[PDB]
Amino acid sequence: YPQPKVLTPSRKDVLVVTPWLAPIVWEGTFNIDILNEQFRLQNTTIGLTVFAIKKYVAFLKLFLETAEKHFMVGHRVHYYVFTDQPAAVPRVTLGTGRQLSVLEVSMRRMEMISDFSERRFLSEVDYLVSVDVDMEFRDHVGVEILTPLFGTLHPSFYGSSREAFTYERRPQSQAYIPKDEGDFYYMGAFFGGSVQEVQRLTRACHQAMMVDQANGIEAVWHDESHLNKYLLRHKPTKVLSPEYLWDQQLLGWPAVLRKLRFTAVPR
Amino acid sequence: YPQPKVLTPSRKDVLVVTPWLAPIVWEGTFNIDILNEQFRLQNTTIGLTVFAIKKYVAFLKLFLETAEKHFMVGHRVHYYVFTDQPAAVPRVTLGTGRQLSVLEVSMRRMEMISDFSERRFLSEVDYLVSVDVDMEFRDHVGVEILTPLFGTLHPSFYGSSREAFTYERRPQSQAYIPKDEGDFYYMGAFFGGSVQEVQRLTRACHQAMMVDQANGIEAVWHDESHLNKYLLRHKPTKVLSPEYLWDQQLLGWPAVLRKLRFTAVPR
Ligand SMILES: CCCCCCO[C@@H]1O[C@H](CO)[C@H](O)[C@H](O)[C@H]1O[C@@H]1O[C@@H](C)[C@@H](O)[C@@H](O)[C@@H]1O
Ligand SMILES: CCCCCCO[C@@H]1O[C@H](CO)[C@H](O)[C@H](O)[C@H]1O[C@@H]1O[C@@H](C)[C@@H](O)[C@@H](O)[C@@H]1O
Ligand SMILES: O=c1ccn([C@@H]2O[C@H](COP(=O)(O)OP(=O)(O)O)[C@@H](O)[C@H]2O)c(=O)[nH]1
Ligand SMILES: O=c1ccn([C@@H]2O[C@H](COP(=O)(O)OP(=O)(O)O)[C@@H](O)[C@H]2O)c(=O)[nH]1
Repeated sequence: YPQPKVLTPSRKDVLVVTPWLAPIVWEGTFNIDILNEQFRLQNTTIGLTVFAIKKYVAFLKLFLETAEKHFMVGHRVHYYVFTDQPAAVPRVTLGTGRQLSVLEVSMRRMEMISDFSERRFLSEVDYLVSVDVDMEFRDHVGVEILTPLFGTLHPSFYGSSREAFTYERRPQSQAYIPKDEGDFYYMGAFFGGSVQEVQRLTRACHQAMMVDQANGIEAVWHDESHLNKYLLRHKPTKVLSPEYLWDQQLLGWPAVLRKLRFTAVPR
Repeated sequence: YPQPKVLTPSRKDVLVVTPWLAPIVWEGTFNIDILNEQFRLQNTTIGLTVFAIKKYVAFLKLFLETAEKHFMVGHRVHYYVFTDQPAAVPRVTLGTGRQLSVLEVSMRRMEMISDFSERRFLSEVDYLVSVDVDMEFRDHVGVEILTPLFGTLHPSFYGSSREAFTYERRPQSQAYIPKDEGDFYYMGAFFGGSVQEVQRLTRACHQAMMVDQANGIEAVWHDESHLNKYLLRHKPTKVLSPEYLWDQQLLGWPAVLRKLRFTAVPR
């Protein structure tokens, strides 16, 4: 219960709020005890979707074991594993209040989250988070991320000028973003929000991808390109810092990262 | 459309986000163009309530003329003037999309906002803001403040330690806050939020004041004491800086204030 200090920035090295007043989530900006209590009072349930198709099933065991140690501990969690191999899903032991469902299955993540968010998820979960499976948790990822809509700063681009962002640059594409436009480059590997905002986003990105396909065009970075266009027009109500999406082998451990929470393991 | 810069704090002198990740609103933290568009897309209507009882009617003309120049310009605004003298309300000319209603009338602000927020306001307005009438606008006060629930940092106390906060300290009072507790000292002269959150707050503070009265007790700073207790337990989703509530004669123009927006003129 340290008293917040009005005259001392929570960080002096990084931007902790966007120009539309969305928090940018970094270590030092939040008190987890306050936040945990706010979300427990609502009995919050968090859905986490992950796709593990073909060879990617090999990633699930470490993904699930580390999510058990770091993800939303103390809160209700429902993992949704989309896989082409139901029997290759490992039996990881889960903490109390946590469950896993197997859902048997470029355009494909968006469409499938969109279909299932309109069935099951509504309904089962208050927030939906969508990540890649070839990842491991190494530190706390909790209710600090939760908000109607969020994206995550891509670890390769957070220091970049917008012209260097690998947005879709061809105006023939639904994901087109002009050269003088763009707040941030968001990574496709970590986004989420309330179920409603997630249904809206994945529905938009899936509808935009079909339009692009009917026109014989594929956005340069696929659903990530559409994600960026969607979050340009519908601004996230929190942005995660790259603590939440890192590759240490590629990028090290710079000084602005006080924690590496969710990292790549060596669409 | 300057690109937000990830590696440069929007401010280096002040805290721009609370530990529960609510934005603290200061000049330099927001782009008004982005925000104006977000709220216009929803056709947002802002209610502003002010009490002008007895001698305080003399404050209304400057209050209204300066609100016309600075308050929510470009958005729909409904002023609600609670007064004991209907005919002493000056006929200030209003910009398009803006209207004023006269409502003829310690415990009294909370109860009356609570009654009218449940009738008229619902209904008429998306957000309700409640200020004192002995004030003038001098600079921009816009949709940057709008959020489910906000309070404002009291200009006298934002540099203070919590023990020096003039919270109600007697445990016999509903407004009691213990010595080791407290985030901020909020001023009673500027609070608001969505109509629903305002109905909840004013209903809580009014019910708590009756309880205190039935027990022969009056909180040290009256409804302000209850406001602080309410915002301790139900944390605002934005905090306004003291740009939004200043007294220049008393306190000058310190360096951390880049704008004085809404000020005292020389319950
Ligand atoms: C060693 C290869 C370096 C590639 C770094 C840039 O990351 C890629 O960026 C594009 C958009 O410009 C996509 O976002 C793509 O998925 C990113 O690659 C993945 O992320 C990086 C950080 C690293 O883990 C790569 O091995 C991933 O394939
Ligand atoms: C010259 C008198 C100085 C009083 C400053 C402290 O302000 C008062 O603080 C209490 C709580 O401790 C109440 O919030 C009270 O309404 C405040 O006074 C008003 O605000 C100040 C900034 C100044 O404008 C006073 O003249 C007002 O009466
Ligand atoms: O054959 C595949 C290709 C992709 N994916 C899923 O989609 C993600 C994105 O691709 P990778 O992770 O293939 O991309 P980068 O994240 O671009 O390396 C993977 O993590 C998996 O979750 C999968 O399950 N099987
Ligand atoms: O006789 C009164 C006393 C108070 N008020 C209203 O309640 C506010 C709070 O009191 P003052 O402004 O009297 O207090 P500080 O804000 O404590 O000087 C005033 O601005 C008016 O809006 C009023 O209208 N008539």
